[PDB]
Amino acid sequence: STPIQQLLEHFLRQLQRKDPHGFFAFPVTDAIAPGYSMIIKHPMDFGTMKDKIVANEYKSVTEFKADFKLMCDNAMTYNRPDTVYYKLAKKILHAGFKMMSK
Amino acid sequence: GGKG
Repeated sequence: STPIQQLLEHFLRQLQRKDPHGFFAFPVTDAIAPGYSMIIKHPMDFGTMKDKIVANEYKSVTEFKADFKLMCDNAMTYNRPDTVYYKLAKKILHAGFKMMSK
Repeated sequence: GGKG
């Protein structure tokens, strides 16, 4: 486990605590979100991010932050503003970037 | 719409 992986695993646990219901925990399927694979070209979720840390696939916090922002941007694109998913995505994107930029 |  490198010092960079450890940093990223710490950031991921803290980000996942902001999603207590697990809405971002695993990939969104078309069965639960009709037309999702048509609308969202580059899906992302926390479980995929955790796997990428473990695989040593992030070179920097910067590349980690981009996967987090992609996850949140996808939820704000697919879901209408007045939904629980849109609201959480907008909220945790802002609070998560602030947390990582302290 | 979306997830309902």
